[PDB]
Amino acid sequence: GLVPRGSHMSGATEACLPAGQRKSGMNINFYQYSLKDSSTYSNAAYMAYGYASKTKLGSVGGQTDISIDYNIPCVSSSGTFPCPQEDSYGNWGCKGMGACSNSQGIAYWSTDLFGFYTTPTNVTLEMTGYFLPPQTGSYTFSFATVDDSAILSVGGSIAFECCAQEQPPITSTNFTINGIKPWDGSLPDNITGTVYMYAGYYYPLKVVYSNAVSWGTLPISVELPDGTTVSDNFEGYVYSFDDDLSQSNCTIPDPSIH
Ligand SMILES: [Cl-]
Ligand SMILES: [Cl-]
Ligand SMILES: [Gd]
Ligand SMILES: [Gd]
Ligand SMILES: [Gd]
Ligand SMILES: [Gd]
Ligand SMILES: [Gd]
Ligand SMILES: [Gd]
Ligand SMILES: [Gd]
Ligand SMILES: [Gd]
Ligand SMILES: [Gd]
Ligand SMILES: [Gd]
Ligand SMILES: [Gd]
Repeated sequence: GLVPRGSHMSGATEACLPAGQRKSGMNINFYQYSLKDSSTYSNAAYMAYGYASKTKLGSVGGQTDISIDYNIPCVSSSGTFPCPQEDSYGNWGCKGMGACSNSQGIAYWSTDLFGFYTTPTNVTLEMTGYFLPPQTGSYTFSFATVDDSAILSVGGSIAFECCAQEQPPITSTNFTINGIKPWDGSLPDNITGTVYMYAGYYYPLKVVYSNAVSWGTLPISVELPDGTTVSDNFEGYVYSFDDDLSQSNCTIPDPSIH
């Protein structure tokens, strides 16, 4: 009577209440990933944590604008311009630019991914932060498409451990969205994963994304309990906290009864 009974079979997603100074945005770490390696990123262990065993290239913090949309250059008669993938044709040209003289299959350097100078043709990145629901209820995260391989995980001990955002990745493969590139071809669009969330709790959020060749795409959305959709720009929803491994009360295993 007096209190709610709590989610059945302790099924609530673990959340956190970090006591430190909140910073807007997610942290992005970048790791080496080999041009044309179409197999490493097809393994769950790699996408959950193995990526951090490869050389770390760099990081940028405070990112609220998180969708990925990387276009290779077309070296054309009029200069070098990024080619939207749907405008690529033949062997090859880019609509409105004529024939492109450069290879689709080499590494290209760009600051497209969050202003960090790297090779978006071949890289793995890890986005970490906390999602703050403004409303209690069911949230549906989605990737509109995945080019090449990606996962999204939400929850304490699933994305990472509360108040330990900056630690080496945890080994959980219980993904909220599994957008891992299948060994055999495959992979529909609008892959989705739902999480029930309680307003005002901070939910660890990890996205791991990888590309082996040319174009890279990962359009990230969330549908709120109120049926509206937030896409690309998660300002106001995603935050970072410096690690505090000594904050004893930081983990809230069951927000339904806290
Ligand atoms: Cl370009
Ligand atoms: Cl053309
Ligand atoms: Gd964007
Ligand atoms: Gd932007
Ligand atoms: Gd972009
Ligand atoms: Gd960009
Ligand atoms: Gd851009
Ligand atoms: Gd952009
Ligand atoms: Gd844990
Ligand atoms: Gd690609
Ligand atoms: Gd809906
Ligand atoms: Gd944009
Ligand atoms: Gd730190």
